[PDB]
Amino acid sequence: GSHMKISARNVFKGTVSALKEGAVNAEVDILLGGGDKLAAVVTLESARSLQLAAGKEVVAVVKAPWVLLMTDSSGYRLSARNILTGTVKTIETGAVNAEVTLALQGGTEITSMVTKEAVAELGLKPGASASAVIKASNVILGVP
Amino acid sequence: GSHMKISARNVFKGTVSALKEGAVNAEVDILLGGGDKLAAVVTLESARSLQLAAGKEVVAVVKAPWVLLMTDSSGYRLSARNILTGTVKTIETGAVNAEVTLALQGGTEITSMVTKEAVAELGLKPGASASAVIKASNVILGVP
Amino acid sequence: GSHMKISARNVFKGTVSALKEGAVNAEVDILLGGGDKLAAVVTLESARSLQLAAGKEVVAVVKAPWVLLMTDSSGYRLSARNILTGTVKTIETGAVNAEVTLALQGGTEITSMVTKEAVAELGLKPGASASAVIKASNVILGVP
Repeated sequence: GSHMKISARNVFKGTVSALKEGAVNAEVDILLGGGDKLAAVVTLESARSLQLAAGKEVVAVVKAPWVLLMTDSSGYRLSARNILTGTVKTIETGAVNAEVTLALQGGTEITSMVTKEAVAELGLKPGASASAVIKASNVILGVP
Repeated sequence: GSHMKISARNVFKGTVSALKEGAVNAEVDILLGGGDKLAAVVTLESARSLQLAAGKEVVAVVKAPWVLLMTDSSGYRLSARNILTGTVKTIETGAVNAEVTLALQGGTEITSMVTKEAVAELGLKPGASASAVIKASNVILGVP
Repeated sequence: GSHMKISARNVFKGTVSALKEGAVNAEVDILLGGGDKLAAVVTLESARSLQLAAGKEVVAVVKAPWVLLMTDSSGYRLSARNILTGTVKTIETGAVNAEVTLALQGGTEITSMVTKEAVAELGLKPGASASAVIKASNVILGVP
């Protein structure tokens, strides 16, 4: 009971910087510790029931397998709302998968589960630049 | 052809207890075998084309990597619609991942794929209480 | 910078064959190389900002863990928009997971990450027929 204990490798505390409610869903923009911004999309019902408002503290939860890693966009613009650039800090290889941890500017760490082939193909290595790509619809929000 | 054969570790048969259609999506509340309830969100087009209605039998499909495990909410309320409490029945550890199976009250079993670090950090062990957290948008529905 | 380098095992180039915008989201129908069709659902804001239009070239990105495999629908109709039938080309087993690659008619290959139990239960083997099941909401789009 000292914290929330959840399996997700990424659990970030932040404050809502903007709340944009439409008739079906609500986009919640969150300012995390390091200055990193993350967007989450939740249902209108959740935005009302969780009592979301700009300035309120929230937790954003993202499972590792939901994070994609990108090293070269090659000019492409993507539909996913969150493209967080950082540097590779840790890689731990498994049998077919691997866990990659990136440090974002400001210090936040984000962890992604990708195939060991992707680590190979992307040329990941401690210090290498990469972006974590996360759809806002794959971010779960929590409110104290 | 004796059943539906799909990779998902979780395939549950149930009856629709409530159908709530909006102009874009439809929330389908499903009563599963053990008395467990699961919510799914599908498009309006799917609710019309599948002929959904309260009282009709459906199958809900959830891939293992889409299920988060939580042991202590610490007072937090989450945006995900499904928080199913149960007890740990089986854990099988892999290289970087692990498969955890929970028994819910009533008997339904739910299987989650998490990192082996999460199993360690959460202190999971046969008999330990935990909740499976599943967004309703990550439940696929099937109709005979 | 010769291509987009992203971890996703499935990155397909295609042309938009239909764009259907509603007040919240937009369904984008994509004709891939082999003649295979894939549907993606993106936000209205993304459809406007990416300048989507029928006839324009796009890339569709799907992470391996987001693809389900099905061998026998047994008559069931599912809520997921993409059901792509193909033949198994490659399986590589890990510790608890496995990577399965299917060849679709026309030549496109799709890769799925499933549990090694699912490979066993489905009786997958090179040449076996199977369908990749992908929600349209789990397809990320990119535009040059």
